[PDB]
Amino acid sequence: GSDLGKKLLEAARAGRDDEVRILMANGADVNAADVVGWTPLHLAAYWGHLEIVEVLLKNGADVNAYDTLGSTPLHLAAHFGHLEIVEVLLKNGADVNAKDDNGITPLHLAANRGHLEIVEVLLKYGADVNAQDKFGKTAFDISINNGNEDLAEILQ
Amino acid sequence: MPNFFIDRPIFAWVIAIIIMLAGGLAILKLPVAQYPTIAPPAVTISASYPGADAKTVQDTVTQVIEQNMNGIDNLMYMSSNSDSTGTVQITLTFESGTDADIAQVQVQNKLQLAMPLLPQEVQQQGVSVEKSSSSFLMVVGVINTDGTMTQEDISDYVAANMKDAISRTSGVGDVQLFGSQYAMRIWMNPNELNKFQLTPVDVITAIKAQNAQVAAGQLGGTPPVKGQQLNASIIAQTRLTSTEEFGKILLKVNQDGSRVLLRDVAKIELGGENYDIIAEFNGQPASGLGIKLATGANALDTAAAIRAELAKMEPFFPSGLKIVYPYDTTPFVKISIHEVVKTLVEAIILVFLVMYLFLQNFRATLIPTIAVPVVLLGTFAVLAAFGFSINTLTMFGMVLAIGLLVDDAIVVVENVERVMAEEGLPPKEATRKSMGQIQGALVGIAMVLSAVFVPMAFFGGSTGAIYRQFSITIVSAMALSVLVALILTPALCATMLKPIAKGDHGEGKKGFFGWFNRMFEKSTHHYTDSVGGILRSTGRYLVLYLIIVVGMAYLFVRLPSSFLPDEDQGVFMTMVQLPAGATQERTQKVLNEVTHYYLTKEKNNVESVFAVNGFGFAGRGQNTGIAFVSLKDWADRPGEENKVEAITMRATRAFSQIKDAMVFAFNLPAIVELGTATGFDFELIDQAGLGHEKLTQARNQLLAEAAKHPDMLTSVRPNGLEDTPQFKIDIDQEKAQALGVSINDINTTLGAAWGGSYVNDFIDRGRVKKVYVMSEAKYRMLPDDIGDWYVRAADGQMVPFSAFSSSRWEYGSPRLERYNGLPSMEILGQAAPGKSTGEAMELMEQLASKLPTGVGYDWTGMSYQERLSGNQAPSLYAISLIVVFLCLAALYESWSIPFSVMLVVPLGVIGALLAATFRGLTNDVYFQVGLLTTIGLSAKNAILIVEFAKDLMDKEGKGLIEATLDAVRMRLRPILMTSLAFILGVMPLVISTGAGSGAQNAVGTGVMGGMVTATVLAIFFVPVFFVVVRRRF
Amino acid sequence: PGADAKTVQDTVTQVIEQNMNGIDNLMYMSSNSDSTGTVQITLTFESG
Ligand SMILES: CCCCCCCCCCCCO[C@@H]1O[C@H](CO)[C@@H](O[C@H]2O[C@H](CO)[C@@H](O)[C@H](O)[C@H]2O)[C@H](O)[C@H]1O
Ligand SMILES: CCCCCCCCCCCCO[C@@H]1O[C@H](CO)[C@@H](O[C@H]2O[C@H](CO)[C@@H](O)[C@H](O)[C@H]2O)[C@H](O)[C@H]1O
Ligand SMILES: CCCCCCCCCCCCO[C@@H]1O[C@H](CO)[C@@H](O[C@H]2O[C@H](CO)[C@@H](O)[C@H](O)[C@H]2O)[C@H](O)[C@H]1O
Ligand SMILES: CCCCCCCCCCCCO[C@H]1O[C@H](CO)[C@@H](O[C@H]2O[C@H](CO)[C@@H](O)[C@H](O)[C@H]2O)[C@H](O)[C@H]1O
Ligand SMILES: CN(C)c1ccc(O)c2c1C[C@H]1C[C@H]3[C@H](N(C)C)C(O)=C(C(N)=O)C(=O)[C@@]3(O)C(O)=C1C2=O
Ligand SMILES: CCCCCCCCCCCCCC
Ligand SMILES: CCCCCCCCCCCC
Ligand SMILES: CCCCCCCCCCCC
Ligand SMILES: CCCCCCCCCC
Ligand SMILES: CCCCCCCCCC
Ligand SMILES: CCCCCCCCCC
Ligand SMILES: CCCCCC
Ligand SMILES: CCCCCC
Repeated sequence: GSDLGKKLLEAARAGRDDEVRILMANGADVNAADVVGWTPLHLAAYWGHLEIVEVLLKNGADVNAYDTLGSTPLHLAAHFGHLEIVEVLLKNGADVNAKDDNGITPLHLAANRGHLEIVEVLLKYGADVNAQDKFGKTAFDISINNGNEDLAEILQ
Repeated sequence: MPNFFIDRPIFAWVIAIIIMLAGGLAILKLPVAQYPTIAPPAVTISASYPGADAKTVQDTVTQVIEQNMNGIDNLMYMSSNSDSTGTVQITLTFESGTDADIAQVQVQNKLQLAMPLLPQEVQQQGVSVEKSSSSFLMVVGVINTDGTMTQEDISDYVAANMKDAISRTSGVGDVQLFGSQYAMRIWMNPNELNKFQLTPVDVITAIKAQNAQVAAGQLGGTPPVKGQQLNASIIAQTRLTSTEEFGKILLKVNQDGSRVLLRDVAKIELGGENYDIIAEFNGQPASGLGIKLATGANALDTAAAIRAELAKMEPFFPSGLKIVYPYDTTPFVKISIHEVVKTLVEAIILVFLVMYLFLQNFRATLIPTIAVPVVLLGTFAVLAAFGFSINTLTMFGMVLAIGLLVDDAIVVVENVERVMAEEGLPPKEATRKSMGQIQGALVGIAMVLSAVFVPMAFFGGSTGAIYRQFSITIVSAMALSVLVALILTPALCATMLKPIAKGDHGEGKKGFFGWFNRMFEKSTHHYTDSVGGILRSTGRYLVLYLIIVVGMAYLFVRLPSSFLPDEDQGVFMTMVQLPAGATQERTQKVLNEVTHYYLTKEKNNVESVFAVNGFGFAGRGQNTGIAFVSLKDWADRPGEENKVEAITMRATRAFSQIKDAMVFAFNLPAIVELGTATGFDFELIDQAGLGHEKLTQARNQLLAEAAKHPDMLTSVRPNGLEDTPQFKIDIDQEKAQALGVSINDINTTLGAAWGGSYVNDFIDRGRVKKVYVMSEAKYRMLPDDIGDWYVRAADGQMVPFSAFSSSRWEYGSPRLERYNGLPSMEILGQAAPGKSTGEAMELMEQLASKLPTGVGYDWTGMSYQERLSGNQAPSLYAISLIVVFLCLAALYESWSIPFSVMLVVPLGVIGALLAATFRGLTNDVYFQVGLLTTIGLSAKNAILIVEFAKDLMDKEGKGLIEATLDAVRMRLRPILMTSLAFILGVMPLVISTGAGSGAQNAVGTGVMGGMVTATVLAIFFVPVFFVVVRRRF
Repeated sequence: PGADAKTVQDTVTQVIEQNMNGIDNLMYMSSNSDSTGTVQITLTFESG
């Protein structure tokens, strides 16, 4: 690991746009990762820092980086309702059908939290509506179990 | 009264003897401690929930307890931390003056009624309610130097063989073990468990059945069959007592008839209850006892009694076991006492030298030598009656009073001598005439000084409790001093002084004294000539006086304030903070490097490093630690460079280089509770169920804005911990139900294995101890280990954890805080240089007003009092000023004359500020109390000048200038005598280095500076004050 | 209930007594643990 890498992981998480800016100019490792395998892009996607997500991607971040449990930044963005980040990630080649170690996809996570607009975006980019997690569940199964009728309609 | 006792010297001696016996008795029985109680009473509720994360603790323990803290009297505020070590502490702080025992019992009683609402495992651990205190009398470390004992072994030895006898030792009020007694540790192995289709649930069940106390009854119990010959108790199953017995616990009998024992699925050993702290002393495994002084105990006797108890345990120590004393306040306190006693004695010898120098006969010299000790002794008696202790504060109160006591003795004796020489009157009649000149003034002075000192006893909170120590000590001494001046010294002058022929001023003596006398009479004429010229030209002196007043205000406003000076207490701390998520092993490597630095680079100064891995002040965990450094005795650390501040500075500089860690050293505060005079303690509060993340965002928003005002705010920072990655595991209920696996087996398998579980108690050599089950370390380290744990389904199949669970990383808080029952985040900071804390606080409030909807704030600790009892001073000195004026008006029977005395105030204050400013000191409590004593003494000088002049005008029809010149002529000698003796006597304090020199310098410098200017200026200015005031009115 | 004197003493009496330290004005403490499982600890304080 590198010192600039650590500083970038922290700045990305905290949403310090300007520090990120400077770190990018100085070549701070965009592919740095902490112990759980989170990159600056994972952090930015989780905490919802849109501008940093965009800067990171412009500076060669791996859009499809996965943590030690197989989760990608798209998983995080989708799960926590960050719509515009979701759209940017997808625009930049994020795998819409990425499965983590549990067979869980970004669609499962968005459905689980009832993020309707994010669900629609994912379907628009080719998300597999019939993907099953390790328990054989689909997004539709989640919607009915949660009793989310609007979401259930969409996934029909 | 003086006349009364002039004719009754024996009655005066009897009063003196009674005072001395009372004082002697008081000195024998007075408690002794470094500091009296000062912080408001606080009660802490502590609970543990093995394996619980911060949110689990908060939401099943902390909130429930907080919700029940009602109907308790005199609560100021309540605060809590719930943390991922599975620990909660709730602290309730009460109004000053609250009975701490009643506060604690009310708290404990509300808790008792909340216990049934807490989780079973928390009820099983127990919830402690204790009086909160931060001061230790001492810390006894116990180490093993031959490598035969772990810290767990040591802690158990200490608990079983040392702690109780220390607890029973005279004077000790409380003892904390740095570790635990042994627990029986069952370390489970998932592979063996699965091999035999068993789970931690089965282990727990077998232990509860096979390690238990079972009630039976009696043979021949009542009511019996008549004719019964025997009655005896039946003893059935009793608790296990050994690792061997635990290993033999039967878990299962196989079909082939072979047996599965606990030792076949687990390693069994005596071990610690907890493994969060690793303690080392110079690199060796360590335990220890933290000892507190009992209420009203004598610190010096208690320390000696502890050492005596330790000495007789020594013969029974296992090999390699050794006692060390990394912290003991007692040697320091001993030095303070010797230093104060030494100061008082030298002061008395100085008075003797000055009295003889000016008066040149041993009889006059005898009088203060008797009077002063009588006053000091009597003061102890009064302190005793007030329930005070001999402590740092009360002892320095006595030396700050020295000038006042010495002055009373000198004033009374010197005036009799003057009268005899000037009139030829015999000692008795001279003493009568003399006392007639000063007795009224002496009483007026007593009232004036009471008006100056008593108000300081009325400040609130912690600072008030400090001022109060000085105020009551000085007022008591001052009151006894005037009593003695009116009762004893006049008796002594009348009976011990010899006659002086009228006109004899010793000018015709030989050698040194004739010369001194002729010289001093000449100087007195120079002085009066000079005052005469001054009084022909008062205008320019009014201008000079204003210059002084302005310079005072200027100096005063630029002098930074503090509370109490740091000391080289022979120990200091170094903090070790690694990044969040760092492991115990990483922290240990940094501590080892820290310890290695001190024993190597500070080899000549450092006796020991006590390294505590896993302990922090504002949060615990594997990524935090402290290295407590003990130095060699001051005597072997000659030089400013081998004292704490210097070592500290060098240490922090050397560590500025440590890679991924924040490491630094610092001195201890004199009294921890006062924080910084300059610092503030702010609480951000979730007022609307916003939740942790939004509170965090608002906190960050606040911190960013603070950082844009470096001109007002510095080091504005959170006191707590940042969120960290945590491993979220979801149990799939449907799959569990489909497989026939109960949630209860799932959850105890997980918690018992990965978090540990307190099962029940056993008896280890006659002492009851805990039994814990938990996975062996290597099967609970990583996510992949989860799937190695199996649960048994209803149908007998073993199902891996991975079959019914899923997991993901997320962030969460390792430490959740609450304030008055609501989620909160504490923020510390200080006023920027040259800025008041009030100003800094006002800005923080301004910034706080712009935060998101639903976010509030409050002030706590030192700031709570500020927002309160910091609104009192100028109200108290306004009262003081008014009472002083009124007393003076009564003394002089004039509404105007009192001004001529009050004008004296700045004269001493300017010199104190100059000296403090020049030595780079601060405006602290010692400086402040000294200002009062300096002002007190200059006021007294002026009161007597003015009294004499006025009397000359009233009684002998003398002109204004004539009377003023004669009065100032008469007061010159006694004023000089007192100033000389006091200035010399306080000089050692000024240049003092070494132990306690911080406090000594603080009281000495201000006093010496103030006395210089008060003396030099007053003898020229008070005649000006008197003349201009009289002319004006 | 049901415990012998020594069991009661080891599990109850000593546990309580080892916490009866640093109480104000305590003159002496006495206790007994008996075969009925009963414990009584009496603390006697300075007059006044
Ligand atoms: C030889 C005798 C010596 C004389 C000794 C006498 C000292 C007595 C001490 C008086 C008590 C001081 O503390 C007490 O504090 C409060 C405020 O906090 C004061 O109250 C004052 O402060 C507040 C705030 O500025 C004002 O709103 C209020 O109108 C004002 O009167 C009390 O008037 C005062 O009495
Ligand atoms: C231990 C304590 C003291 C140690 C030593 C102290 C010495 C310090 C010197 C300060 C004394 C003041 O000095 C005094 O000033 C006045 C003027 O204001 C002089 O008086 C003379 O000058 C003024 C004006 O120029 C005239 O109005 C006046 O009529 C004249 O006689 C005095 O002759 C002088 O003695
Ligand atoms: C004949 C009457 C004579 C009256 C003379 C009185 C003045 C001498 C007393 C010494 C104190 C000097 O300074 C005064 O005291 C306080 C002590 O808390 C100092 O220190 C502090 O005071 C208050 C009290 O908590 C704080 O809120 C404040 O932040 C701080 O400055 C202040 O700087 C000043 O208010
Ligand atoms: C074993 C003996 C008991 C030990 C008592 C424990 C005291 C508790 C202090 C915990 C404080 C946490 O860390 C903190 O240490 C200090 C408070 O003392 C501060 O240190 C402050 O106090 C000092 C001692 O008078 C100074 O010389 C520093 O200039 C001042 O900054 C540090 O800026 C801060 O980082
Ligand atoms: C805090 N302190 C001065 C020390 C110093 C050296 C030590 O060796 C230790 C401590 C704290 C004590 C607290 C005790 C406490 N109890 C008194 C047993 C306690 O509640 C815990 C705990 N984690 O719950 C310990 O870590 C603890 O068992 C422990 O292992 C300690 C310990 O090992
Ligand atoms: C132990 C206290 C000392 C007692 C002092 C006794 C001295 C008494 C002398 C009294 C004679 C006074 C002149 C008549
Ligand atoms: C005859 C003159 C009497 C002088 C009395 C002095 C004491 C008065 C002090 C009053 C303080 C209230
Ligand atoms: C606070 C007191 C100020 C009062 C001063 C008035 C003096 C009046 C004296 C009149 C002299 C005859
Ligand atoms: C008149 C002064 C008498 C002092 C009384 C001392 C009481 C001490 C109680 C042990
Ligand atoms: C100020 C006088 C206090 C002296 C008492 C010291 C007690 C010594 C016992 C160790
Ligand atoms: C607070 C008391 C003030 C009294 C002043 C009286 C002045 C009298 C002037 C004639
Ligand atoms: C004249 C009063 C005598 C003093 C008694 C203490
Ligand atoms: C004669 C009055 C005595 C007052 C003592 C302070």
